[PDB]
Amino acid sequence: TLHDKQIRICHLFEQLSSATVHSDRLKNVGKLQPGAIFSCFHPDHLEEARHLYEVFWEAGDFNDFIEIAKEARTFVNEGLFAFAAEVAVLHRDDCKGLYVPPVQEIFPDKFIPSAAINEAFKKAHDESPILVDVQDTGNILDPEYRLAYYREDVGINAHHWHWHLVYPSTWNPKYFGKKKDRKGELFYYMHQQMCARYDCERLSNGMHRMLPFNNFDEPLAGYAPHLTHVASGKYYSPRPDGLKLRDLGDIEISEMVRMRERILDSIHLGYVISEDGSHKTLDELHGTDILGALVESSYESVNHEYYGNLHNWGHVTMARIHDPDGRFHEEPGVMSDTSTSLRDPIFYNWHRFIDNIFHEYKNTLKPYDHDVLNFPDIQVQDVTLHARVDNVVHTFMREQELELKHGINPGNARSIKARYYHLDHEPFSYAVNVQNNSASDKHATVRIFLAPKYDELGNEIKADELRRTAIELDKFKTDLHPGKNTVVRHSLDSSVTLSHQPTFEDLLHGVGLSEYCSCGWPSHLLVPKGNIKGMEYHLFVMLTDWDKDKVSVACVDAVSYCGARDHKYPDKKPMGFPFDRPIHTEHISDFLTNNMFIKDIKIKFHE
Ligand SMILES: [O-][O-]
Ligand SMILES: [Ca+2]
Ligand SMILES: [Cu+2]
Ligand SMILES: [Cu+2]
Repeated sequence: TLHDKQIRICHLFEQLSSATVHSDRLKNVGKLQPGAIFSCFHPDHLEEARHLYEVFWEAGDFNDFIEIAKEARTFVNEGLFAFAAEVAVLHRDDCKGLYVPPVQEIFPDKFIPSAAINEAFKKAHDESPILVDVQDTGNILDPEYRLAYYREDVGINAHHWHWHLVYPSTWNPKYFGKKKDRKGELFYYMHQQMCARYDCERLSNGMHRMLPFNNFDEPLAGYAPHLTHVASGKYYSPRPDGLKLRDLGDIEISEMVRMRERILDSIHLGYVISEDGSHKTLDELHGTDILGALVESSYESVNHEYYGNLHNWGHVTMARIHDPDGRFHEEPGVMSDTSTSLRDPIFYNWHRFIDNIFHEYKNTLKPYDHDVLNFPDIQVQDVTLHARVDNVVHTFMREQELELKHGINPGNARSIKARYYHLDHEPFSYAVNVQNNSASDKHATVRIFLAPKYDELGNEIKADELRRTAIELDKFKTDLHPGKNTVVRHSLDSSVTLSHQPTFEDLLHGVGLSEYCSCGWPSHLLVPKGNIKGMEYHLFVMLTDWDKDKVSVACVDAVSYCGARDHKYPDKKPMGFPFDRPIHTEHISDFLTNNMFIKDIKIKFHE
C-alpha cells in the first residue's frame, strides 16, 4: 500500500550521517567524499547530484528505486544523497502521495547549535529521554543578533531547501519531458520576497533596510554560525570581519563583474544573445523568466557561455572566502547550502544585489494604467482584520522542541529533543466588503499584501519604495454576487504558507495523513515581528478578474511561492503584481483604483 511505501521511504532518510559508517548504474557518482559539506550552488557538486537523481529517475519501478537508493547511500556523500532522493521522490509518479522526511530531522546539526548537539550526544553517555534547551547565554555584542529569530528560524531554512528542490537549477526539461512553468521568474520572486520580508524585520527592530552588495571590492561583515557536521567533526567555517572576495581556482572575481556588466547591457538594449549569435527580446511577457534563467543561472539560460552563472558563483565565492584556494583544507561556510544560507546576514546583501538586476529590467517596463489594474463595476469598500483587538495582530515567541534521534545516533535514549523558541502570531481573519455593481455573478482573485508605512527614522516610505518591501500574505478565488458581499478569509488558509510538515514519527505511524509536498513558507512567520508599541503597516487588498487570471492540482498549499505540482503557475499576472513595475505617484493612496483598498493595521510584539 501507500503507507508501506511511505515507511520504506522514511528509512532511506534515517541515520543518514552514519549511513556510510558498485553497479554500473552508480559508476559516475561517489566522487564527493562522505563527511564533506555538499554545495547546492557549486557546478561540480550539482553535476554529481544530477547524475545520482538521473539513476533514481530511470529506476524501472519503486522497488528498484528503493534498491539503488539503499545501495548508493552506502558510499556517496550524504548531503548529495538527501538532495538526489528528494528530487526523485517529488517527481517519480510511483512516489505520488508520499512525503519526504522533514530535513531538520534528517540533519539536526544544521538547524541547532554545536553546543546543544554536543550536550545531547554527551548526556546520551539509560533508556530515558534527553531534552536540551538550545537557548545558550552570552554578551550580545552584535545588533544583528536581534534578527536571529528570523535568520536562524528552522522553518525558513527548511523552506529554502525544499524550494530549490521543486525548482532545481539543473532541471533539464527535454530529459524529464516536463517543463517547470516560469521557473526563472519564480526564482526571482521567491528570493525577492525573502529580502522584502527580511527588510520588514530590520525595520521592526529599528534598523535600516539592508544594502546591496554591489561593489565586489568591499569587505564583508563577518558571521560565525556555530554549526557542526557530526558526520565528520567538520564545521561550517566561520567568517571574521573584514575579508574581501578572492579568486578561487574555479572562478575569478573579475569574471563575475564581467557577467554583471554583460547582463546589464542586454537589459538596457532590450534583448539577450542566444548561443547562435542571435537576439531574443526581453518582452513583457517572458522577460523576467529569461532573465531568471540566466542570472541564477539554470540549465535553461539562453547563453551560459556569455552570461555565466552570477548568482550561484556568488554563493560559492562568499562561502569559500576564508580559504579561497583550499590550502587550509577548511569546509565552506553556511552560504554553500540551501538549508543554512539564510542564517548568514550576507545572504541578504548578495540577494538584494541580484534583485537590483531584476529591478533594472522591471524599470524598463511601462507603469500599469488604470486599464490593467481596474476590475470595473467591482468596488472595495472596506477591509477589517479581526483578531483579539481588531486591526492589531499580536506576535510573541513560542517554545518548540525538535527530535534529534532520526538524524544523530541515539544509542539507548528513546528521544533526544532540543527545545528552541521562534516568533509566532495570534490567528486572525480578514473581512472584505465588496460592492458588485454588475448584475451578474463575478469571480475575483483577491490579492493581499503587507507593506511597512514608515522607515526606522519615521519617514513615510513612498509608493515606488514600497514595491521593494511589500510582502505577499494571500491570493485566493472568490465569486461575488450582485450587490454587497463580505469575503471572510482566515490567516490559516494563507496560500503562501505550509499548513503542516508531518514528523518522522507522524509518517512511520499513519499520522502523516492532496498536499504532500514540503515547499511553503512557515506559518509562524506569516507576518513581521513588529514592535512592542505596535508598528504601523499598510494592508493592501486588490481584486482582479479571475477569468482573466486563470491559467486536479496536488500541492497548492503554498502556491504563491511554490507553484502547483506538475502544473502551470495558476495566475497569469506577473509574480508580485501590482507591485512589480514602476509606480509614478508619490503616495500609495493615489495609486489606488476602485478594486484596491489599504487598511492601516498595527503589529505589536509581546515581550
Ligand atoms: O539561492 O538563494
Ligand atoms: Ca497554505
Ligand atoms: Cu541564492
Ligand atoms: Cu536560494
